[PDB]
Amino acid sequence: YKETWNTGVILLLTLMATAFVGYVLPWGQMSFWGATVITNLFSAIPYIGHTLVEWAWGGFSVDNPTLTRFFALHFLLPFAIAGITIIHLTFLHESGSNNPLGISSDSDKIPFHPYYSFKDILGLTLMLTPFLTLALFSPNLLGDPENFTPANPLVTPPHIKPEWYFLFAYAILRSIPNKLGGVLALAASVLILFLIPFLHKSKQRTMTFRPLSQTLFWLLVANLLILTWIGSQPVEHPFIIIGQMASLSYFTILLILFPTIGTLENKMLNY
Amino acid sequence: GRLMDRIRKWYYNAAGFNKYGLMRDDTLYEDDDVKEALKRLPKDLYNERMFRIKRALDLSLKHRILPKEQWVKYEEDKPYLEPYLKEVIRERLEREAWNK
Amino acid sequence: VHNDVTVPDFSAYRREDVMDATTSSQTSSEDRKGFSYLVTATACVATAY
Amino acid sequence: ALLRQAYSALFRRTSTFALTVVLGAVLFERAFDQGADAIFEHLNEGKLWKHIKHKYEAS
Amino acid sequence: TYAQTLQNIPETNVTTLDNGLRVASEESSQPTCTVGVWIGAGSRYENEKNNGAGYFVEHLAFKGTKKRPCAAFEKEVESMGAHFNGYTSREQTAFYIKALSKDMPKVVELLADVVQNCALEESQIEKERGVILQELKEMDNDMTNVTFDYLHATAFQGTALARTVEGTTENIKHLTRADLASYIDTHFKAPRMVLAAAGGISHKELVDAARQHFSGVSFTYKEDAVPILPRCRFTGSEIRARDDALPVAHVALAVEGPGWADPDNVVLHVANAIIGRYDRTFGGGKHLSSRLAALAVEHKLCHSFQTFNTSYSDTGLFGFHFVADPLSIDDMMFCAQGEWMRLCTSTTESEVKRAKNHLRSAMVAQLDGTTPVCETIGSHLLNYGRRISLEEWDSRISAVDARMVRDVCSKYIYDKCPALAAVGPIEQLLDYNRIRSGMYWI
Amino acid sequence: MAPNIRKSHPLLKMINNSLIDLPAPSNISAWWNFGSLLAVCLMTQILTGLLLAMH
Amino acid sequence: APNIRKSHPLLKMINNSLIDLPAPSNISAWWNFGSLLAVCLMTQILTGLLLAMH
Amino acid sequence: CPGAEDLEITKLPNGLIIASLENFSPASRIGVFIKAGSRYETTANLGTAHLLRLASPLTTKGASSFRITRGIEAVGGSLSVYSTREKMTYCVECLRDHVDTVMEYLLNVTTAPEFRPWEVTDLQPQLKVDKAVAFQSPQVGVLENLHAAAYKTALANPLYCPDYRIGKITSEQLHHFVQNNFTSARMALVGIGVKHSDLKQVAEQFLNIRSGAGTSSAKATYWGGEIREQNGHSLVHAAVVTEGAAVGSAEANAFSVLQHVLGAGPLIKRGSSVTSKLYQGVAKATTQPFDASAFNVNYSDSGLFGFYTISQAAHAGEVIRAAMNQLKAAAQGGVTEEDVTKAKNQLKATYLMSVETAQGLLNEIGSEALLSGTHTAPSVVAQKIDSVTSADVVNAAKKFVSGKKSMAASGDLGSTPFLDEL
Ligand code: HEM
Ligand code: HEM
Ligand code: HEM
Ligand SMILES: COC(=O)CNC(=O)CCC/C=C\NC(=O)c1ccc(Cc2ccc(I)cc2)cc1
Repeated sequence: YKETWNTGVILLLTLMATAFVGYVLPWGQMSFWGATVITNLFSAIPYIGHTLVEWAWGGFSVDNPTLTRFFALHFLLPFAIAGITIIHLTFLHESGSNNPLGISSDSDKIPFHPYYSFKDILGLTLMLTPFLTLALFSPNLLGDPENFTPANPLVTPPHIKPEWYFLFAYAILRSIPNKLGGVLALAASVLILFLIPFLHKSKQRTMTFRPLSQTLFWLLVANLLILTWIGSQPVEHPFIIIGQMASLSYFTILLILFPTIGTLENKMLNY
Repeated sequence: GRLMDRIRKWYYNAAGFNKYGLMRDDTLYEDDDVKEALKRLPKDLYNERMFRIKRALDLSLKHRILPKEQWVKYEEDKPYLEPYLKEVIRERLEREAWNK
Repeated sequence: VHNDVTVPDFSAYRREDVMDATTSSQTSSEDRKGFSYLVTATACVATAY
Repeated sequence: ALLRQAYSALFRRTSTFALTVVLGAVLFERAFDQGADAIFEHLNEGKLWKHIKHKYEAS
Repeated sequence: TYAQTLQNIPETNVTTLDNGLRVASEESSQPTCTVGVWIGAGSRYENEKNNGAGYFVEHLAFKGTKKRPCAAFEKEVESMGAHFNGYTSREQTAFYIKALSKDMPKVVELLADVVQNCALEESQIEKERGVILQELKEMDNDMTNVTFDYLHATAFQGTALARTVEGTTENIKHLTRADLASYIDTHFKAPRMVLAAAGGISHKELVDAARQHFSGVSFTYKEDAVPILPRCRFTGSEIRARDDALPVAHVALAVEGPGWADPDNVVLHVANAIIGRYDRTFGGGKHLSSRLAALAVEHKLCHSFQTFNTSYSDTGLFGFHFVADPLSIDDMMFCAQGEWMRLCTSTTESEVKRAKNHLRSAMVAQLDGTTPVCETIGSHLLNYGRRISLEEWDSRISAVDARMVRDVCSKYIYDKCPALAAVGPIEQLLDYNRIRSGMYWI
Repeated sequence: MAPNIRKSHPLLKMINNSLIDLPAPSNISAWWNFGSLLAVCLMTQILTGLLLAMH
Repeated sequence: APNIRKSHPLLKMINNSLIDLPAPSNISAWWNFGSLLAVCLMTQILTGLLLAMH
Repeated sequence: CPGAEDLEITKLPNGLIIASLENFSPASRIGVFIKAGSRYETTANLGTAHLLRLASPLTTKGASSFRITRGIEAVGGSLSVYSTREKMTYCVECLRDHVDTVMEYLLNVTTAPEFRPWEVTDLQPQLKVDKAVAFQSPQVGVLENLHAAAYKTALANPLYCPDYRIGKITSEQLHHFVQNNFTSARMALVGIGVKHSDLKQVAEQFLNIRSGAGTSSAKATYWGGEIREQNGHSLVHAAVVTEGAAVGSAEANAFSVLQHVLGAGPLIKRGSSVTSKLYQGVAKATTQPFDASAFNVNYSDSGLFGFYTISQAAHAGEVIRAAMNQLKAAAQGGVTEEDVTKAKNQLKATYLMSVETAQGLLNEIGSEALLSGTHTAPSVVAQKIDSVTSADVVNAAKKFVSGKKSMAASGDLGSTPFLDEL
């Protein structure tokens, strides 16, 4: 469902950007050094590089102007997300929801209400429990403590790692030992989602009926888990090499192993 | 030797769409060609394909499968569509190369 | 009948170059348009700036 | 005829119409700016720093 | 071979009489044949007071002469099996007879007798008056035509071309023996008439008859002069006749044509072949080669549509007419204007290769029988000023290629204010501007 | 006109045309839930967000 | 199908509410304020952010 | 460089008649005439003839619905099917240098149709349409009824699939209609602008479907009844006829002459046609606009003959009655030995002009070339025409007033008469 999907990706991208700015507001040590490293990422583009950054910071280095405009950004973006979510959902409604078996379902559909309105209220409470359980019994588990120290533009902390949801990226950016390479690898580490739709070779729609693909799929998941962990670790042996591999393997499973297994599969059904 | 055959048969039981009573061609993703083919299906063959799916869907919703004795067997699987499809495709392939 | 019907007189509003029902309107087109198009094209420049 | 030559080589092909507004505006700006600046610096003679400048610009 | 069967067709012969008449004909072997006088007359030559002469005449040209009244005329003709028919456009009237090559002479005599010694009985006119008036209450319900007239009526608006051939209701109610006379007198003159025929006739044998009945030589240079006509101004515009009570709606769009002479008309017809025409019954269906035809089918766009290249002495109309349901006029119009653009911007060598071969055989079928072959000569001499052989027509077509078309169509279509005429329950189509806007880019 | 006021109201029709009468595969699993959660998630961040931004 | 201005679930909107929108052939200038108000809003918001950024 | 030629006509073993004729026109026109039609239809498979006619563009074992249309349009060709109650005619036209290719399809269409279940059911709704257009002419509505009101079978079957059967015809039904009719012995491969040495090489080396009269047609039983259709319409159409002659049966030429003797159409635009007994005969009774003429059809094992009127509803009666009295006063020595001499030219003429249009010629050559595998020179036909006596005519006119008559109408038949009142 290409359109429903592509919007999805844009959405993800926005959320990613949104959290980034939100995180800087508290103006902690990370906030800062985070704000300093991430924006600096655009400085990888040649020509309009160093210059683009300037708007970002609103200066010649991170300072107030940055902070206030980030607050503006953060205040605004969410709404944009809510807006695109409308497009996302609106596109979806032209085709109906997909389904686990990957075959027509017209032959039997049911009203969202009360079948799914009820299924969801429950789903919501099943996820709400852990999330409250953390935010009520272990508030700081997922959060770095280094950020309890007011930003100091003079001292970058020794043990620096982004909040968990950015580790895989982090790991890849750290995998390639080149300003640009890292950036690019990064850029594509996510931008690749746009390709998934054109890398579909199986005659069937879901994996439910493709054990091969399935194994490869879970291999990818786990592959991701590692990359995350690797981001949690410092640049040293073995980690460096492990990171490097996992990245290669991430990109490869997506760009070559899926399409290749996908085809092979068909021939094994005699299509 | 009987390798390919040995293989195919395995994969077939592997994918396991039989567990749901679905023939190989029931699980085909419906692109434009397939859509077209399905419309060319003889009244009954279609009404039958229909049931099978509306029945498989009912299963997936209940989370259950068919008792062992009602599963499709690799050799008794009828490719009721493969021929109609190859024709749609062979037909299309023409229109396309002819527009040059 | 569809015969007792004729296009009224649009001379009050016609552009001078095509007011005489005996001269091809095709010679004086290049202009009639080049102009209105020049107004247009200019406005576009004004906007741009 | 200018208008005809105009309509033929410019306002006709939608592609060149645009190409004109561009190269066109360009000149317009460059020119307009000068005028207004001049019409202004003229209406305020001897009052702008650009006029007083030499009384302190040790040169 | 095609190329050769083309050059065997007997060169068409021509000779003039020192009075203005011109005689031509193509000899064959057929025992039967057709002959006729092709007058360069019509409503285009009429004025505000006499709109309806060429018609009122065409109506009495078959009710007798002074030599042999009503019965006698018909009787003598029927009794030899010949067929006498005629017509009268805006700028070309014609009277012609089909009969056995044996009666070649006796025929010409008759033709010469209608054109020159037309009866015009006062009892007959006041009778053909009530009839024309009827052929109107009827011709009025032929939308296709109610439209094409309106198209003229505003495309050439204000000029003479912009008139109905059947003429006004008032005129046909008041024309007088007198007025009819003049029309005949002032218009049916030898230097402007053409004796054409085809069949198993000898050229000499034909002309000979002419010399005998189409005599009456002239004295002053005045009589040997072809009155040149006042140009007709094209005017981009529209005329909308609404009646949501009609089943379908007819629309017709057009640009100013080039005029008979122009060698471009060839290119244009080659184009018009690319888009061709379509109509409900076409067994072709979704596989037809005409993009518009195809789309027209795919989306139930219209009951029928057609391309046309009406040509005249100095000008002409070029466009298309389609009939559709009140709820598809739009989509249709749109698809069309697009195909027009496509022409001007990306016509391919294949699109034209086919178009050519089509036009080719269309023109060949224009010469299917004696009557139509004749009509080709009557019209050729009177318009082109000679006879254009299929060998020629063909070569002129073999010349056309993509580039050619693209330039010509751009030349006559691209960004031109169009003439629009719509009839029926036409609400869905609604804007000259918007339409104008559809005359460029695509 | 229209009978019930849930299909003809240019507003109410929407909550009913996209959240109630909406046709859904009789068999979508739990992995289809995240859709909503993500929405409730957004709508919720925004609340805590303003409340926060107010200080 | 046919044109991509009436079947695109997005483009159709800008075309279904801003181009093919049927309007009385005779609304005056007191009907213009509608848009202006809109342009006014969108415009305030721009200067607004720009400002809020300082 | 070209000149004159001769008309050849071979006849293969299986019975496939081949008629050639090179007239060096820049364009050829090949065709396949066949003893087919809605005369071999049984109650159970009606209209299957009709649909078969529109099913012409449908895929064959050697060409797709697509490639057939695009392949033919690519050369500026044309493909059309023409059929009577008892004869189908498939024929393409085109330029000489292309005939080669247009043939493949002409062949494939008539010899190897696949009649795919879908292409078919997807084409049936057309019948509803194709039929609706034709019927805009009341001219055709009254003819359908006549035939059915003048017959018990075969010829009584309608030319346009009846309404009830639209959409119920099958692929099976079509097929058995081809396998059982389009057999080599009922087929004729007639062609113009072609070398007989080629129009031949095709028929034999390429044609298949075996021979045999396939399925004989139900002998035409004459009925003779009336069908009156009240429809409120402004004009009343009507045709009263009686068994006429058959095809090639000397006794026809008489009617064919008695046809012209009563006036069978106009020859002068907006005319009065005095050489028309019938016409003139009616004008001397009616005051308002009307029209009447001589009806005449010749079928292999039967035929019809009479007159056809059209008039305002109020005068409908007298106009028809006058149509009769004018036929009696004609069946009783009121035919000048000279009227007969005239109708002979009109007939010699009409015929002769029908050979002008390539289409008109390919039809004369064909009909003959299929019903006998012969071709009667134009001087022989004109001979069998004047070989008519004033008696044969006065008799034709008599064979009418005695036998059982069949009638057909349509319109406000409020003041129109019944058959039993003539
Ligand atoms: C704020 C962003 C997002 C929100 C709140 C959101 C919400 C939704 C909702 C409500 C659904 C329907 C129910 C469901 O199937 O879960 C949906 C469907 C879907 N979304 Fe998202 N979405 C978001 C992000 C994305 C992203 C990042 C992707 C992936 C690039 C994506 C891809 C899809 C797709 C493919 C579907 C189809 C569902 C199906 O398979 O039936 N969405 N989304
Ligand atoms: C788009 C969904 C949202 C996401 C993903 C998000 C995420 C975050 C993050 C990562 C932080 C830093 C939290 C921390 O200090 O540990 C934050 C802070 C903040 N966000 Fe949001 N936020 C969202 C929406 C908003 C909105 C809509 C507002 C209100 C316009 C808002 C207002 C703030 C404020 C005031 C802070 C600073 C105070 C604080 O750090 O607690 N946020 N947000
Ligand atoms: C809804 C349309 C808007 C109206 C009617 C409006 C009106 C105003 C008014 C009355 C003021 C005080 C102006 C003054 O100091 O003289 C103001 C200030 C301000 N507005 Fe807005 N505003 C609008 C939208 C916004 C938006 C969308 C933002 C950005 C979220 C914004 C940001 C600001 C800022 C930063 C100030 C304070 C600085 C200043 O006073 O110049 N405004 N606005
Ligand atoms: C939640 O915020 C954070 O975790 C930000 N804080 C930090 O990254 C703290 C440490 C700063 C140092 C290095 N960071 C990175 O190299 C880094 C690299 C990539 C990303 C992902 C990301 C990219 C663009 C964009 I736009 C967003 C994300 C995020 C961080």
